[PDB]
Amino acid sequence: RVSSGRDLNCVPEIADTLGAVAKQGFDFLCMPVFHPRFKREFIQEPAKNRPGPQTRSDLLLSGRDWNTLIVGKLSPWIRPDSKVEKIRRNSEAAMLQELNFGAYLGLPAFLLPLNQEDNTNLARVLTNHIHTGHHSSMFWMRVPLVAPEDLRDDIIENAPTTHTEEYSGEEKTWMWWHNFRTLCDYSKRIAVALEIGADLPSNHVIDRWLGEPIKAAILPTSIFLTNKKGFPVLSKMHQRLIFRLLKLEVQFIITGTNHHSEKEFCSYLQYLEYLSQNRPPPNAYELFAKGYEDYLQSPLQPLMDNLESQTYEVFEKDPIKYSQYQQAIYKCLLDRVPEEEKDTNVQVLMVLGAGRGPLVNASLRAAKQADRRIKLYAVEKNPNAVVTLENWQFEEWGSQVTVVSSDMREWVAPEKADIIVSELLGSFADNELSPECLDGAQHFLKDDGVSIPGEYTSFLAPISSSKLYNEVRACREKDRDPEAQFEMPYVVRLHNFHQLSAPQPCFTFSHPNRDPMIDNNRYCTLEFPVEVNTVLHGFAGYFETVLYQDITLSIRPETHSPGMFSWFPILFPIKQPITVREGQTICVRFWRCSNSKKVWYEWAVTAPVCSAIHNPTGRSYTIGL
Amino acid sequence: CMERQLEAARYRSDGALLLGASSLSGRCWAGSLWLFKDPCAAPNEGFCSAGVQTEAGVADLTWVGERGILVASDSGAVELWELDENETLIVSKFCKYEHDDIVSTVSVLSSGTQAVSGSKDICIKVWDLAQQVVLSSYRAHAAQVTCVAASPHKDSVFLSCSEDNRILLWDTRCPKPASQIGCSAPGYLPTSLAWHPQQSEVFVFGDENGTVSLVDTKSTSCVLSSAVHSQCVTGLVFSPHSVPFLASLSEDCSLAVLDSSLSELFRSQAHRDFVRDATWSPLNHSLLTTVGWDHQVVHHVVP
Ligand SMILES: Cc1cc(NC(=O)C(=O)N2C[C@@H](C)CC[C@@H]2c2ccc3scnc3c2)cnc1N
Ligand SMILES: CSC[C@H]1O[C@@H](n2cnc3c(N)ncnc32)[C@H](O)[C@@H]1O
Ligand SMILES: [Cl-]
Ligand SMILES: [Cl-]
Ligand SMILES: [Cl-]
Ligand SMILES: [Cl-]
Ligand SMILES: [Cl-]
Ligand SMILES: [Cl-]
Repeated sequence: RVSSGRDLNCVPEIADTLGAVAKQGFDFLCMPVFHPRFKREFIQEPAKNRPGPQTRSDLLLSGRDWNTLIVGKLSPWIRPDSKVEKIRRNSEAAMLQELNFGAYLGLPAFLLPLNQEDNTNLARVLTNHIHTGHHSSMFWMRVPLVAPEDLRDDIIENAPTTHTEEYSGEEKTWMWWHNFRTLCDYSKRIAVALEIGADLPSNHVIDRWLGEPIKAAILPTSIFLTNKKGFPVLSKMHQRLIFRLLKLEVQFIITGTNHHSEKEFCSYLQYLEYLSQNRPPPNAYELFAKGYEDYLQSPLQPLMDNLESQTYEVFEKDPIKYSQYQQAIYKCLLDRVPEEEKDTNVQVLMVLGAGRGPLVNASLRAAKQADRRIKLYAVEKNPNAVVTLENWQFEEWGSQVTVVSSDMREWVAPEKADIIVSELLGSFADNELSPECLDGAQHFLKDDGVSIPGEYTSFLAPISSSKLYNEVRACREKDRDPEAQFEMPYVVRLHNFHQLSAPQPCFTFSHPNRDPMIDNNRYCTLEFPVEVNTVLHGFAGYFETVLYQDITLSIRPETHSPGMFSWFPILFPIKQPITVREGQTICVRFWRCSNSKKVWYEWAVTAPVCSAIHNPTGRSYTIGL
Repeated sequence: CMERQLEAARYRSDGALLLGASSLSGRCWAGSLWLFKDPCAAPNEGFCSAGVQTEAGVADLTWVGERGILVASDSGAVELWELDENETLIVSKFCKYEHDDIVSTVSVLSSGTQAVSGSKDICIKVWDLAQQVVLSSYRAHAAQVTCVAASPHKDSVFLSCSEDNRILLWDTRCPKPASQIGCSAPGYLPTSLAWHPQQSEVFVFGDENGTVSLVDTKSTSCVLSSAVHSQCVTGLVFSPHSVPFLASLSEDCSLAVLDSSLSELFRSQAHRDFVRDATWSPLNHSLLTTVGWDHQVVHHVVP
């Protein structure tokens, strides 16, 4: 169920207040750490020398309570970007005082408002405070989904609400946040508290906040409608937004007074709980994937490195994937061996990269399903996995399966293969060097031999995620190029991001590749039409593969294989975010480069502005042959 | 006991002093209402006529006739306090939570049966003090409402100013009741509003820069202004005099009494914290009483 918080601007005494919101069922309380009306002077006498105390004592709650249950709020009179110098200098001193008192109490979060365009001085003070001792505390920037100026009632006679459409103008609230977080240099301690009004804007205004670090969603009591019974509820469009935020796994803050006087105040919260609780449980895939959401991992290199036993275990725990491989082989055997030849003709079947032999078992099931004879070879260069195969071979399989412990490009086969079955695909299809491996194994494939898969294609889509951009930025290591983290791909269950255009195909490979002049190097130019204002942070990578004829695997979102979690998407980031406004086309260039020892990718944005060429000479990232 | 920060100070027709107070620091952030038939005895608790504790602090206060006390609470409630038959007690008549943030300003309309409140929730509401309900709720402003001031004689007309830098004249007989005024260019934010007691269509507004301005709604022009205070002008109150004096309150911790041309006649540095409210004695029109966060009740003598 939901992790909820209460927002109050009136706390007569903290102990009774915190106890009350606890009974209501709130997990934390947002409150002022100084009385909101208690304006303080720091320069001009005599107000300067006001007798203390300046606020309530830290002894009123336990250290646990301050660390867990209390979220600080900046006093509303503090205006660091005032046009009046006196108010600026005083608000600067006031802001530091309240922030420093929050740090003193060890609060897990502190709320600061963005409710105008110019928050440059606010940013300067916050950035200075952030860079004064390494702390854990979060800063929730309170940003309205719609500016109060654009939400006001049309009741001013000589200043009417502009009924004319302004696409960029209706996104102004996002630009307030973007400018602020840019000034503060994408600090990981600065997140968004998105405040939602009674009237929701256009979808493009909401979609602007996809990929943004939203930690809180503020729901005023105003926006809640009333049913026949009298309980508070939300509109179908408001419910839609809650379900989008429940996926992002944000904390919900209730603000404003009780207007539904007849019923208890907990009713507001009980409704949010009802929404979240009445949702399809995760069950298969969803829960395993939920833990990995936006978790950056280095792509596996099963050729260069020997995979651990538990890495093969997760590969093996994908029944849909091996159901398909079985069906692909099942179909192929019926095509190659006529019914009358079933007892005479025995097909030579070679599993190239057998691991612990799930494809070996898939081959045996397919054979007796198809009612055809097969002679199995299990080729695996990982000698630790060969232990698993040879124990399988002695105990269960027998002579039928022949386990070969070597590289498929090196192995001298005693006979040629009718079918070769491989699993050498990464999240970007060819990023584990399936092409080079199957190319080297192609000599012991029969003149009319079949490769499973026979084809695979990589797909790229430009994405916006300030969240993921910041996670890549945090992967800076000592004893290497400070920007190396931006010049290498990551395998990540992409969650908090925004697809800016439909995925297009990048690189395709066919097997067998009978071409005399075999060159696995590639250069691909993709034109991505963008119909939204956004910021480009990288390119999401997927793949499709033809196992045999119509039997296919895909992690392409649009055509994704149902209930298959062997592969998460790949992410190709860029050093500098690129502004892309409505209508503009994103042009990305992708190279697949190689020498005798290494294979790598280079990539560059060429429109609407040029980026640097990423990973030149594979300096940051290489895939070992 | 009483709280340090004196917020409100208003004289009744019979010359009794009504004080509003808040605790803005310490353990408990509450409020209290006090009546003083002896105004010189104030602010001493032991020598008061009547006193009561409120759940939260009072941000603004006003009389409702002779026995009524309307309160702008931190809680977001507008609450009306009835005075005892014998004026020994102050009892709550209603407490309605209709604002979503602190109620910053209240003002009784000409009739005396209806009131208008301004809040940090950006909304202005019109109240029926008989039915104890909100007749109208307006979201005209784009930022927190600083001051609302009912016209002396017109029950459908009132002023409002906010941190969206708007000064709105209201007429609730129009389908679009708000009308934007102010000086030619976007000046410094308006902080205080006072209608002229005799001259209809004429009011004065103070800004956060310490300037007091005289404005005419008929001319809708910035006819006159003066740099009175060195900090934000938090209050403006006209005297009952035939040719009325204008008392201006500021966070510079000074009182300043001004003529019709906004020239400095009198000034007091008596307060050592912010000067919150000011009220003229109806018994002695020359006597002016101010209160501040220094817990002082200073009785001035204006020439
Ligand atoms: C069958 C197969 C499968 C894959 N699939 C993947 O690599 C993959 O997407 N994931 C993500 C998740 C499902 C856990 C396993 C694995 C992974 C990735 C990165 C690292 S870094 C340390 N552990 C790991 C695990 C790739 N190649 C082949 N051949
Ligand atoms: C099931 S993940 C792919 C498997 O193929 C194996 N593999 C990768 N490249 C080769 C190769 N050239 N020869 C043999 N096995 C390989 C890896 O060790 C892993 O077990
Ligand atoms: Cl302090
Ligand atoms: Cl929290
Ligand atoms: Cl975006
Ligand atoms: Cl394909
Ligand atoms: Cl290609
Ligand atoms: Cl090209």
